Amino acid sequence: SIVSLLGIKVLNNPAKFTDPYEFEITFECLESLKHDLEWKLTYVGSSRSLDHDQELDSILVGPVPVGVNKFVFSADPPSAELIPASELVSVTVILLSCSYDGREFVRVGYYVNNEYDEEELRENPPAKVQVDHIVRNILAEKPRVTRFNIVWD
Amino acid sequence: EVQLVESGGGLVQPGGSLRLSCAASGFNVSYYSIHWVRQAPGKGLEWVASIYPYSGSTSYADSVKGRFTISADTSKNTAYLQMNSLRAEDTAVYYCARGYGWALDYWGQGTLVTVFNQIKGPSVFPLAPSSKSTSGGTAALGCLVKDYFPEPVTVSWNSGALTSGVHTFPAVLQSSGLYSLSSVVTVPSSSLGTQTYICNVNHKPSNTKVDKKVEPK
Amino acid sequence: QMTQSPSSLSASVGDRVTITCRASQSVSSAVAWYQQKPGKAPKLLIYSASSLYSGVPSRFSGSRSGTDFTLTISSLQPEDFATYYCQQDGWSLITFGQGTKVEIKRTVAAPSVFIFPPSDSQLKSGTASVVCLLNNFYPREAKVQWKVDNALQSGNSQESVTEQDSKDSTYSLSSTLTLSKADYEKHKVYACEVTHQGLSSPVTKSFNR
Repeated sequence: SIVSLLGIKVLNNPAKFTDPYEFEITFECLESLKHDLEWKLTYVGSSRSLDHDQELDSILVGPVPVGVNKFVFSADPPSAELIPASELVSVTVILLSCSYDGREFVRVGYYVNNEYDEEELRENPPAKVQVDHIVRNILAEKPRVTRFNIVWD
Repeated sequence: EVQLVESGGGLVQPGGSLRLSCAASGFNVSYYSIHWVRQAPGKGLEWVASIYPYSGSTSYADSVKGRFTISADTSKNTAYLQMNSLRAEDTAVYYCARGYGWALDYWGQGTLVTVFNQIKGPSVFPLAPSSKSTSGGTAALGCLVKDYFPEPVTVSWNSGALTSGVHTFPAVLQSSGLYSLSSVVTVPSSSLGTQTYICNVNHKPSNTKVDKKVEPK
Repeated sequence: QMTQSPSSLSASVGDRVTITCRASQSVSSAVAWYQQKPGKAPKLLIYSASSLYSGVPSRFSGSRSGTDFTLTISSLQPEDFATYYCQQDGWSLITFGQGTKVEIKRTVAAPSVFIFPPSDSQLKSGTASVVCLLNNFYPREAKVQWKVDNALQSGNSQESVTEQDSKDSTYSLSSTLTLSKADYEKHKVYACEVTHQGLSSPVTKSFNR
């Protein structure tokens, strides 16, 4: 496996629901590679009988510098217009993945909790959800990482 | 090439301690989550503890919190379970397993943790041959292996030469807290009194070794 | 919490079976399925509710519907008879289901019944073990009743059952009756009565003294 994840730091946590995600990603590339890396963030909500996902954002890195690389991936937040109110204030998941030439080789999953920023709203939640008061707390120190064996070059 | 190898299991008394080791091969423990999961004899899987990559953050089952500590040494590529203040409930095979996302992909073979108060070797009594009916046919015979602690015991027949028709039952815990089991075998009734039947019982924790000849009564 | 049902099921090669676990949360990423056979470590089948692990045959599938997570085996093969466990990896805790043993059906097979009196040697220990053996029968369900001078016994017996035989798919069962030496010597007739689907009528095995 030519590219490996050496560290992931969530820079802004907790944050407002509407704040972009800021991931400081450190990875190593052992050999020169022909193609691009794609980093992608996906939202997964489970409030329905089946899952409903939101692809949030993605960026390409290419060509891949050989050595140790550090950069910040700033990913757009979820669209609350697509999320039922009960799921806005529940535990959800985000998946941070990297693919090489379209082939996913690492996935970092996080639990995310969403709660109001004031005790009185937490215990007396308003009829209409107030997204401006929702704070998201990523469980960033317990990442659930999956690796996949891929063809490289 | 991926492997996890557990070690450090052994016999320990309540209030005692043990340190289990999980030697990782084929991958670096610092980049994967590592988990301890235990299984009591004949019972289900019970998660014990988890440690997560990049930060070494940890999670614990309620019934071991404050008692067990999970850690990993990146330089040695080994994870550990420090087990303090052990109790009878803790007797189990302890597996180490590698995280695969929210799941567990590679599991070791396990190491056995046996909590004991007092070691006791078995008594062995014959189960005298009994014919199925008044006609020839089949007879059953056996050995009763009684009042021992802890598990396990090994039972063979005729030093391993007799295996067909043998049933060595899972041990049951008596109200005394001591185990008991029967080992039985079905044999030709025409062989009784001419073929010798000897049950060989080994209880390693008490270094008990018993060979019992089972004859027609 | 992860409530797994059924605790066991009996099925034939070629049967489609489903096993369900009911979770306390509906997050799909959190749920996995494992297979385990006697004397072996667990094996990963399904992760993130519905993703098949590399190398697992296509007859295994997983799905989520709300808080119900289901493992389906589209057609059971001989190597699939095993115990299955679901797992939920939650915010704070991992929980396993209690397990489902998938056992293989065969033709009904009557037990061979034997009774064993205690040894004179054991009686010196102050106790008497009377053992009843039910050998090589199917299905597992069986009723054992002890009678001592035709008095039905209750609360003084313990049973043990073998794992299903890998070759003939039968079970064997022991029932052990325990009396004090003094109580044993007070009675003459010891009888074990067995009721099982394979027997046209109950069978009693007994001895005197």
